Amino acid sequence: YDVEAIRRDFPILSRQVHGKTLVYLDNGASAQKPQSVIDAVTHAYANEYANVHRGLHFLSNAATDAYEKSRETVRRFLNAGSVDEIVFTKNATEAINTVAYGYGMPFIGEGDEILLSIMEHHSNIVPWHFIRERQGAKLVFTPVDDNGVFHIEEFEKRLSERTKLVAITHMSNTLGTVVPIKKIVELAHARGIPVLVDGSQGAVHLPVDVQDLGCDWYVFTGHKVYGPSGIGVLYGRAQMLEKMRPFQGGGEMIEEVTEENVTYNHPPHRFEAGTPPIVQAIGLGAALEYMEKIGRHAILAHEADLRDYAHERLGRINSLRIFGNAPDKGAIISFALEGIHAHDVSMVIDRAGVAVRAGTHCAQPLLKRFGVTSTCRASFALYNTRAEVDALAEALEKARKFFG
Amino acid sequence: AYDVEAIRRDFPILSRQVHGKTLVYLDNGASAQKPQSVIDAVTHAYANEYANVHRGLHFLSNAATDAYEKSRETVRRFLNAGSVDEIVFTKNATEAINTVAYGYGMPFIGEGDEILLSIMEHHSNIVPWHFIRERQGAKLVFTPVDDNGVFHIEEFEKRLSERTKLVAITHMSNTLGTVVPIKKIVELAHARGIPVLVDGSQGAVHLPVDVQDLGCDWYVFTGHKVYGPSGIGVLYGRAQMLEKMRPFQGGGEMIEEVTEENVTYNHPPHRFEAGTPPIVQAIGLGAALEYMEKIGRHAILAHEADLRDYAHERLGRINSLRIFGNAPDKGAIISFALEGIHAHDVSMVIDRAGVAVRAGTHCAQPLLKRFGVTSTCRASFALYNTRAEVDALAEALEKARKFFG
Ligand SMILES: [Cl-]
Ligand SMILES: [Cl-]
Repeated sequence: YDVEAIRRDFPILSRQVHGKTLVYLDNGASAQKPQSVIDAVTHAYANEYANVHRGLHFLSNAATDAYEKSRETVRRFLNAGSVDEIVFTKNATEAINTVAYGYGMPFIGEGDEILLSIMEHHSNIVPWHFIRERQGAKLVFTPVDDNGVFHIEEFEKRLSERTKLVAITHMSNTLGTVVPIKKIVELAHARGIPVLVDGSQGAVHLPVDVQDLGCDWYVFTGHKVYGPSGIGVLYGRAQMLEKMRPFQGGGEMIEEVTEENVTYNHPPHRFEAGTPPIVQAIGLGAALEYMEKIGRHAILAHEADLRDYAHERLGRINSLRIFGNAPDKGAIISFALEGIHAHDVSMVIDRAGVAVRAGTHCAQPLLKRFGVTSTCRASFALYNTRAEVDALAEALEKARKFFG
Repeated sequence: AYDVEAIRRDFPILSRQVHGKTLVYLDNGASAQKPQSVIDAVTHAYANEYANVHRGLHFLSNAATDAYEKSRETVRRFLNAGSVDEIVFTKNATEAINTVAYGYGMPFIGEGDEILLSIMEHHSNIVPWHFIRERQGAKLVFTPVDDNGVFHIEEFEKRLSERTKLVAITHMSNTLGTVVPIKKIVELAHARGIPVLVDGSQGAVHLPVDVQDLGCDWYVFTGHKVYGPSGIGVLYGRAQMLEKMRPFQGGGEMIEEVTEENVTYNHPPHRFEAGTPPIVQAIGLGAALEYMEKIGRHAILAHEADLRDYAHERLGRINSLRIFGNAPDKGAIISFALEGIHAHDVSMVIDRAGVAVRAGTHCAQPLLKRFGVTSTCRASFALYNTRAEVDALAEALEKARKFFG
C-alpha cells in the first residue's frame, strides 16, 4: 500500500489552510477527488459534450457512450446483475426518495410498519416519515447497544406481519458500525418483505456485492466515493424496480405522451426524468475505477489500520470518549471531550489545519439515544495516513489543555 | 460590436473536428457547450476548494459554502428575483417542475380541478401535472397555438375558469421557438387568484428574464442549456408560494428537528434541497451566467435574432422544406422537415458533413401531433453560432435532399 503515491493523485491534499498543512478528516461528509476524476470531468465538457438521448450526431453519440459506460462501471462496482438495475440520481437522498415515493407510497398504508435502525441518517428516515405523516404508517427503530454493536436478534424481534419494508444502513455514518445486511435480507425475504440498504458510507468503506447481499435496493452517493457532486445511484432488483410507479415525471421516462394520457418507460429510464447528471456520471465512473485500481481490499486493510491506530492514540487522551466501538467498524470516529463543546474543539483544531466536523451529522435520534446533542467526527479515507492520526491526536490533546 | 469570433475562442470544443470534418453544433436546445471559465470554475472547485456545504466550521467547508451561496446570488441577480431565499437548486428543470407539482399541486389540486397548459409544453411540463390527473382526478387543459406557431392571449383567456387551480406554461417553445406573453398571462391568472408556473428552460437561454416584472409564482430553468454544468437546475418561487408548499424530497438539510416520533421542516429554500446538493455544478452555473452577462443579454438577443432571420431566408429557399413555427419574435430554434424524407435520415446524413441537429419528438409529442407529424429535425442556435454555420446547415440540407430524392 503506497499511500504517498496515492496522495500524489489528489491535488488538494498538498494545499495549505491558515498557512498550515491540510489534514482533511471530514471524508464522511464529502471526499476529495483524484486527478483522473477531474480530468474526466474536464475532458467531457471540453471535448465530448452533448445531451444523451443517443442522438444521431457525433457528440451526442460520444456522450451517450461515455454515460452508458459509467452505468456499466457502477454495475461492476456493485456487482449488480444488469446495467438496467442501475438508476442515476442527484444524490443518495434522492435515490431513497425514489423508492419511498415509487414503492412505499402505493404499497404502505395505515398501520403498516417501516423498520429502520436507530443509526439512520436523516435521508433514510424523512422519506419514510412522509408515509407515516401522509398515510398513517408507523416507523419502528431497531436499537444498538452502548458499544455501538448491532444485534440481529433485536432486528428479528421487531419484524411482524405488519412490516412492509425494511430500510437500514450498511455502515453508520457516526459509529462506523457495519450492519449484517445479508443476514437481515435473509430474515426479511423469508417473510416477503423488501429491504432497502443505505450504502452512502458502506460503498466507500466496504466491498459491496448486491447479489450476495440480496437486497432489493442499494443506494450510494458519488461525492463520498471520491467522485463528482451532483450524482447518486439507486440499485434495484429488476422485479422491484418494475413494480414501482414513476417518481419524477417528464422527458425521457415516457413511452407515449398525448393530451389525454401518458404511458411510461421501463426501468431504469422510468426513473430518470429529464437531462441526467451526464458529466457527473462520467466523473463517477472514473472515481470508481480509481478505487478499483488501488484495490478494494487493500483499501479496507489500510482503513482498518487507521481505525485501530486512531482508537489506540485517542484512547490515550484523558477525557475523551468514542461513540461506537464495534470490532468490524469503518474508519469513522465520533468523539467528545468531557466538558468541552464539539464546536469549540472543531473550530480550534481547524486552526492547526485539522478538518473534522461537529454537530448532528444528520443523525439526531442516534445522538439523543446516546445522550448528546453534538459530537466531533473524524472520518478517514484511502489517502489518509497514520501521521494524520497523530496530528489529530496532538491537536485534540492541545485543545483539551486550551479549554481546560 | 458583437465579436462572435472572439466569443467562439472561449469555447474549446468548437474548434474540434468530427468525422475529420469541421464541427457545426446546432443542437443547443438539447444542451449547450461550455465556455472555458465554466470549466475552469468546476476544475478549481474540485482541485482546490472542495468540501460539503452545511457551512462547516473548517476552512474548506467554509470556502465551498461561500462559493455555493455566491452562485445562489448570481442566479438571483440573473433572474432579478427579490431575494436569494426564492432560489432553489435542483438536479434539472424537470425536477424543479416536479417540486412544484408534488409540493403545491398535489395538496391543492383535486377531482375536477383544472390545470391549464399550452400545446407547446415539453414533456417535463406535462407529466408532473398528469400525475395529479391520474392519481387525484384533475383535468388537463391545453391552450392552442395557430398554424404559424403564434400564441393568442384571447385563446388562453377563454380556457380560464372557476375550476382552474394552476397554470403551467412555457416561456419559449423548444420546437417552434414561439415566445409566450407571460406577463399578460400572469396578470389574467392572478386576477382570478390562480398561480402560474413558467417553464423557462429555453426562455432563460434566449431572452432577458425579470421574474418580478413577469410576476410569475414560479420560474424554472436548466443549467446545461445556459452554457453551464450538467446536474444543475433552478426553481424560482415567490417566497409566499414556496412557503405554502409541503416538502418534496425528504432528508438531511431540509429538516429542523428529527425525532423517532416526528419530523419538522426547514423553511424555503432549504426545505426543498434534500441531501448534498450539486455543489460544484451550482458554482459552475454561476460562472456560466456571468459569462452571459459579460457578453450582454441584449447583444445576444440581437445576434440570435439575426441568425434566426438569416436561417429562415436561407432554408426558405430550399424547395421541399417546411419550417414549423414562424412567430415574428421567436427564438432561434428552427424545427423543419423535408417532404418525403425521414428526419432520422436527414440528421444522420448531415452529421457526416459535420452538422449536428436533432431528429425526433423533442420531448413534445402532443405538439407534433397537433402539427401533423411524428418527427422533425431541429437546428437550435446559440450565442457562439454564426451565419457561416447557417450556410453550412443550408448547403448540407440541400445535399441531403438530392441524396434521398
Ligand atoms: Cl455543542
Ligand atoms: Cl422519422
